[PDB]
Amino acid sequence: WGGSYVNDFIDRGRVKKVYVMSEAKYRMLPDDIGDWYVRAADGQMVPFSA
Amino acid sequence: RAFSQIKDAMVFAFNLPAIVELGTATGFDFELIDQAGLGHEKLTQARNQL
Repeated sequence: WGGSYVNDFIDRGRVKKVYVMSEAKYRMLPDDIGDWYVRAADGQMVPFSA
Repeated sequence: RAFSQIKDAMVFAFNLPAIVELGTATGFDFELIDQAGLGHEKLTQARNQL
């Protein structure tokens, strides 16, 4: 939902930026914060609404 | 000369110019630029052309 730039790849010989982030369609209204789960220490996938 | 007649070891000798830290020989100094994509290689082939 907020981007994050991990580190630098290289584009035809010009160092450039690299960013992880959500495809637009999975970040547009509050009900999408419904899609992200998050692995716990038991490996069980737990969702924010929790 | 005396250092020619030496094994695979180019060994030159030469007198420094008037103003060490200054514009040397009446020679030129040219720089071939990558000006796009073209990798190391391409420039090399380029360099080698000229």
